[PDB]
Amino acid sequence: EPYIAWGYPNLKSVNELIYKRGYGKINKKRIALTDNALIARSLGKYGIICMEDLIHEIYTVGKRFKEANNFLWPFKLSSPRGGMKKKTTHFVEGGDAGNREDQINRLIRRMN
Amino acid sequence: GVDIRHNKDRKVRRKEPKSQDIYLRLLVKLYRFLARRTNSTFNQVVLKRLFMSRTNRPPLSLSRMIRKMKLPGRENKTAVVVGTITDDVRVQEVPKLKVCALRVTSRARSRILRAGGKILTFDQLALDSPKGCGTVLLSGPRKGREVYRHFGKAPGTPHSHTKPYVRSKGRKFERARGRRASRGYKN
Amino acid sequence: AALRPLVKPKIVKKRTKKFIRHQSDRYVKIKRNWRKPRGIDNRVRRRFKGQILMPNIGYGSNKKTKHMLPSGFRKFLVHNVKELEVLLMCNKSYCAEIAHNVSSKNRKAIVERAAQLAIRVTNPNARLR
Amino acid sequence: KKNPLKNLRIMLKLNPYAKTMRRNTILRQARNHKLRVDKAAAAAAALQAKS
Amino acid sequence: MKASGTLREYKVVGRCLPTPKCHTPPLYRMRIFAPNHVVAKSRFWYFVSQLKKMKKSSGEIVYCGQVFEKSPLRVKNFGIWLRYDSRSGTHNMYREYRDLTTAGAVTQCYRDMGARHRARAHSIQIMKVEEIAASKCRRPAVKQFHDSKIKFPLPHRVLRRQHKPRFTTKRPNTF
Amino acid sequence: KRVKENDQKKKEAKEKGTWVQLKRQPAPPREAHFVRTNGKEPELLEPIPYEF
RNA sequence: AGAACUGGCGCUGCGGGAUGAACCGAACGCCGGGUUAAGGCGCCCGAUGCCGACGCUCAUCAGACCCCAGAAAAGGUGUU
RNA sequence: UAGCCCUGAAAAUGGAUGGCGCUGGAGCGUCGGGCCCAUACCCGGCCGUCGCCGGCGUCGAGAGUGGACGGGAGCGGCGGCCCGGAGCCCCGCGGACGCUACGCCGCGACGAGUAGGAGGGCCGCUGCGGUGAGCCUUGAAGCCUAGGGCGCGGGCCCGG
Ligand SMILES: [Mg+2]
Ligand SMILES: [Mg+2]
Repeated sequence: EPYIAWGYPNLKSVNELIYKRGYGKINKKRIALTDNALIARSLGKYGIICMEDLIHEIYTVGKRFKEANNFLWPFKLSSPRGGMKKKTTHFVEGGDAGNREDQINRLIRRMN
Repeated sequence: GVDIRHNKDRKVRRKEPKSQDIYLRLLVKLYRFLARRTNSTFNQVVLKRLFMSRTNRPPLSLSRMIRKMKLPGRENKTAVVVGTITDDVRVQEVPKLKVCALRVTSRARSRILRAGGKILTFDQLALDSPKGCGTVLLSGPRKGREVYRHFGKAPGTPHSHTKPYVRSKGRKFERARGRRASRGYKN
Repeated sequence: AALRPLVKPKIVKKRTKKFIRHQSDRYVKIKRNWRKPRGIDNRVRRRFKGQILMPNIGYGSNKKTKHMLPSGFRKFLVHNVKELEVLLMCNKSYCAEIAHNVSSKNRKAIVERAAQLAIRVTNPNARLR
Repeated sequence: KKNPLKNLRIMLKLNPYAKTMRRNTILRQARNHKLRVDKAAAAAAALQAKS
Repeated sequence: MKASGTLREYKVVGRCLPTPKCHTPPLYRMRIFAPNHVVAKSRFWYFVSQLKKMKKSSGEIVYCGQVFEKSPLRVKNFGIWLRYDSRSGTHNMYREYRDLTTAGAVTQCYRDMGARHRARAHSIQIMKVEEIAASKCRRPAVKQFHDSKIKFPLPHRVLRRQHKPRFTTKRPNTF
Repeated sequence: KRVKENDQKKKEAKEKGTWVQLKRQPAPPREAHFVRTNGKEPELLEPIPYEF
C-alpha cells in the first residue's frame, strides 16, 4: 500500500486501456494487438477469439480471467498530466497512494 | 529502471563449433538447414551434438552399440552417434548392424564389414533418412573420463569417495592422518 | 554534377566534435587521442555534468549512412589500373582514392582510366604539373 | 499501431459493431436535439402569443 | 484527513457482519464532514471503532450518501463542539460560526483552528453541529451581525495590482 | 480429509452428471445482499468529550 | 564505542535540500516532442504579473520549510 | 488553559532565512486553481547487446497445411442434330536486388559501474613465412600543417 494506487475500474476505463494501451504476449514479446488474429491464435482455446470478447472476460471477471489477463502485457502508462498530490501518503491521508475505489477512473483518464 | 535481476539472460550454449574443420562445417550447413526446415527433433539433437566439444562427444565402443541394439525392436534400424566408434577386443562376434558415425576407427570398421555391416556418414544418412526415421541414436559414456572421479565433494569430507591428486600412488603418499583411526582421525 | 551516385540520404552524425582526452588542454605531453580515464577520484569517468563527455556505443552512426563521404560515395583506395578495374561494378556507390605513394606519372594513367569506366576519384587533381 | 477511439475503421477492423453502435447514437442525439429545440420554441411561442 | 477545499457532509450508516451470536446488528448512523466519499467511509471507521467493537474488516457500511442542507439561501448560525489535540494536552471547545450552509461552517472551523491554535486537520474531532438561533449565541463576533438595519461602509479599498498597467502616471485613490 | 471427501464426491457426480468444481477458492468478495432496517432508525453516535 | 533488521554509500551520475558521501525524488545507450516526481514560482532564478480564500502576528534580538546546522525551566492587565 | 510575539538569551576578524530584501506578507497555520523542470514516465528516430527466429524455393513457373488416377454410376457448365471432351505456355522468347551461410533479413525486450572476469578489434608497433605480375629518384621512410574528410573510439585515409 505505500507503493501502489488502486481502485475499482468502470466500463470505459477497462475499454480505454485495451483499445489504446493494449499489448499482448504470444510466447515472449509485446506485440501491438492490431488484429483479432492475434487474440484468436494465442487465446482462442478459451472461446474468447476477438477483442471485445477479450474485454468481456476482464470487466466481468469470468471463468478465464487468469489466462486473458496474463496475455496482456502490463500497461506502460504515461505520467499523469494533472500531477499527483504528495505521492507518499495515503489517498485518505491527503496524498494518493492506496485504494480510492472509483476516483481511480479520474486518474486513468489522465494517465492514459 | 525496471527490475532487480542478477542478469543471467545470456544463454551459454554453443551456436557454432569452435573447430575450424571445413568438413565438419559442411555437416553443420547440411543439418542446420535440416533442423529449421524438416520439423523433426532428430535433426535438432544431431545438430546440437555437432556443436559439442571433444569432451562432450565421447567415443562409443563396439560392444555397447551391439548391446544397446539387441534390445527388442531395434533389429533393422540404424546406429547413429555423433562421435567415434572404437572396437572392443572383449567381444567375440559382431552382428550385421548398420551404423552411422563421424569417424569409425580402422579396426572397428574392418570388423563391421566382415560381418556384413554397413558404415554411413551424416551425408548419406541425410539422403536415406532425412527426418531421422528408423534410427537409434546413441551416445558414449560422457562421465567415463578419469577427470570425473576427482570431482565430488572433497577427499577429506566424510563419505566422499573423491580420489585426491597424488603424484604417485603408494605407501607414504596421503595415507597417514585423516585416513585411518590410529593416526589422529578417520574422516 | 560531375558523377552522381545512387540515392543519397541525409547524413546525420549524433556528434561532430571529435572526443578529446581529459587534461589534454592542460598538458602538451598528453595527446588528444582518447584514452578512457581509469582513476578513482576523477570526475569525468564518474560523469559529472558540464565536463568532458566520454564515448560509448550510443553515438554510433546509422548503418545505411556509416562511412559515407559528404558527396554520398564511399571511398576505396587504389594503387594501379588493375585494382581500379575491380570497382567497375560499384561505380555508383563506391569511389576511388589514388594513394599517397603513387607517382605523378602513374597517377596520370589511373585517373584517365577511371574517366572511361565512370568511377569517381576524390583526388583527381593531385600531383600535377 | 494506430489508435482505436481516435480513428474509425481501426475500431472496425477490431470491432464491427462499433459502427452501428455509433450511428445508432448519432441518430438519437440528433433527434433528442430536435425534441428539445422544438420544445423551447413552441413553449415560448404560445407565451409570445399571449403578450 | 487533509480537509482540502470546502468540506462535504455525509450520512454514513453501517453494521458489523452477522455472527452466529448476533444476527441483525443494530446498524449505527454517523454524520461525517469530509472532502469526498472515500475519506468519509474511512472516518466512519475511525469514530465507530472508538465507541463500539467494530472495525472495517468485521463490518461493512450499507449506505454512504451526501446529505446537503435544506436551506442554502438562509443565513444561519452554527455553534459546533470540538475535541482538538494540542501540544500539551487535549481540549473540549465550543465555537460559533455563521454561514449559509451547514457544511461550510465546519470548513470555516478547520480554517480557524489551524489559524488560531495551529491545530492540523487530523488532530481535531467534530462532536456535533446544529443551527442555533439568536439569543442563544454566546460569541460577540457572531452576535454583532444580529442587527436589523445593519450598515457599515468599506474604508480603504485595495485590489487589482499588476492586472492594470504595472507602470502608470496615476496614484490609485483608495475611495 | 479432503482427499477422502473429494474422491467420494468425485464419483458422486460421475453417477449423476454434474460440474461440482471441487477445487477450493479463497474468500470471495461479498454477495450483493439486502439489509433490513425494519421499523426502527439507525442509532446516531457521536465522539464523546475528553476527560482525565 | 558495540550489536539486530532493512535500505543506501563505498561502486553512482541526475532533479531538489543555497553549500554537501549517506537526506528527498529518481537510477543513466545517443536525441526530438510530451508529461510529471521531490521541490518550488517578489528579484537573483524557469514558473502565481491568480483582481486566490480564512485567520493569527509588531519584535529597540521579528519570523522564514525533513535530515539541519542553535535553546530550557519560569514569566507577561502584549494580543487572539 | 494554549496560538503568535516578548523577557529569560553572554564571545571573541566583518556577516549571513543562500543573498538582496519582505510587514494589505516575500512571516506563520489551514487550503484552492493555474504554472516551472530531471538522465524518471509515455510516443518517435538511431546505435549496440541479449533473446526468438526467418531464408539453400534464384522455383517467371514454385503454387503445395490432405492430394491421386482408372476403372461401375451421377448432376451443373461448355460447342445440339435430347447423343458428344484436355488443349502440354505463347501475338511479345521475356522477368529488378539477392544467400562472404563466419553472410543477409525480421521481430521484441533491455543498456549505471569500482575491484574483478570474459568477448570483439578491418586498433597500433617490430620481425618471419606466403601473397598483392603491390608501391616508388616523374620522389620511399620521417617530420610539419588555420588543407579535405572517415570511424562511437583505438586510430586512419587523402592534399600541400
Ligand atoms: Mg572514489
Ligand atoms: Mg521515505
